[PDB]
Amino acid sequence: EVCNDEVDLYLLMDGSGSIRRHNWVNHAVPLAMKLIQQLNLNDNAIHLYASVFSNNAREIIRLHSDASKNKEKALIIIKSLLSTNLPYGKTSLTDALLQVRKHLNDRINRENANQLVVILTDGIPDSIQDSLKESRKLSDRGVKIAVFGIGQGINVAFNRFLVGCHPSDGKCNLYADSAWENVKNVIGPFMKAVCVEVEK
Repeated sequence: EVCNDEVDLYLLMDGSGSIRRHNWVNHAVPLAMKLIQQLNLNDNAIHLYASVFSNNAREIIRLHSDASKNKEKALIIIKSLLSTNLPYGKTSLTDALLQVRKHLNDRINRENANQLVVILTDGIPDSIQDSLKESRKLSDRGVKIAVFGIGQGINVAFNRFLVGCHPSDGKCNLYADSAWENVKNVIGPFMKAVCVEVEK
């Protein structure tokens, strides 16, 4: 499919109280599933890491595990989110980003694979400063960061600043946003744009 390269992909998904339960069930979780359908998870291709951030970041798919490089097993884990009490709590994007940085510091990532973080969010993180501090630390290590905004509660400027684009003007391939009802129609072209840019 799309996104067929050697990439360690870290999927950070918002599961905070800012999301209505209806949107979590009908849109957020199916979106995460459709995003993964756009990936070729395999031994020599994409390796998936996934977490959901609320008050803290919960790791649901370990990097380099079986579900990490198997799409079938990954969808099962993502689908199992519906059996939890999510969504709730604050929006700790920082903690999620901190986990990614710890993975790099421990050299868990593949030495020769591109490093990509993909953030699905519907609102602002609790700390603008700390999440921006972590994102720049990552991007200084060659980690590409992509943001997928959802709904009317997002901050467009912040999302684009987190990516590394101008907060307002110019085209930004590593950023896209969408209304809740339209998320599954946008994620495809978004991932396709993200892929091409990472390969550069």
